[PDB]
Amino acid sequence: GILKTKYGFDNLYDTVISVSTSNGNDINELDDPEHTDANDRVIERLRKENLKFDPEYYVSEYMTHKYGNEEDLEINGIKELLKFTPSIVKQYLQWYKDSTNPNLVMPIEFTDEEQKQMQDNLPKKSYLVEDIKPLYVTILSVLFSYVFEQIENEGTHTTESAWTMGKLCPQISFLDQQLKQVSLIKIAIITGIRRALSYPLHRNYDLAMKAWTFVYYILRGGKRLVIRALLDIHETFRFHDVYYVYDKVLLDDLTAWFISQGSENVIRSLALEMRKEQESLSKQDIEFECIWETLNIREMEILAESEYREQQ
Repeated sequence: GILKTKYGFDNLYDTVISVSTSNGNDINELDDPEHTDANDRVIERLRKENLKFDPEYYVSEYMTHKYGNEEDLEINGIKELLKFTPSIVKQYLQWYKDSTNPNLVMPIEFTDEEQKQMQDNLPKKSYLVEDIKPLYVTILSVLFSYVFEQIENEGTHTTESAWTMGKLCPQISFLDQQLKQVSLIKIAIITGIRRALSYPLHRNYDLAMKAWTFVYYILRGGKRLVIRALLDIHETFRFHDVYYVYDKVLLDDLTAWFISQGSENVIRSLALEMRKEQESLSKQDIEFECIWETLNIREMEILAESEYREQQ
């Protein structure tokens, strides 16, 4: 509250987020984006996630998925979403199936449009960044936000796409690259799940886990495939007349830095590490404070199933 703390890529930016909230930036979730230190952003985010989470919404989604009739499933959409494969994932999995050496990174020839985007829309500066770990974690988190949007919209962007991506990415909504109060990869995965169960239209653990599995595939595809995703994200924010501030303060530099300095070996290790962390998780790791008691989401489901069986 008293002093300024910078934010965004390499904590270089200020002013612009505060200005944007007077001009319709509803992605920002910090009460005081210019005067909240990194640890306080985590504390505020965790508090706000517990408040945002709606257990009744969550268990209604769960009950529809598991017990809904054909029409309720169709109206809700969950079954169709869980069958959808975004183009970027599909192109990787096709190449992986057909390759004589599937261990390698996926060859990617950038389209004319992607080339023009890189030439016309990204900063032309050199980068010297001391602390790259938070950047790779940002890539992990923002890929999840992107994949989730791609699934929920069945591959067609809408005017709400930037909001969905911004809300599922703590580095955007809360300018929070720290994530942990005080592994970081595990915390990033859990954070993505908690936010996917609290903010979007479809709030479903299987859907969130599907998105993380697809992030794993994108990372396994390698640097150029990750660039393809980052360019799509950048374009989504760039031509939204409120939300472009997130390109200014984070995604412009994240994308340009990654193109110039991103490591294939780091990306492959990140793919394998995040998959190991993801596979270690269960619903018992996903907890919320509810009206106060701490409950995991499986406990919530069981309690709801019991009430439904009694009503039947």
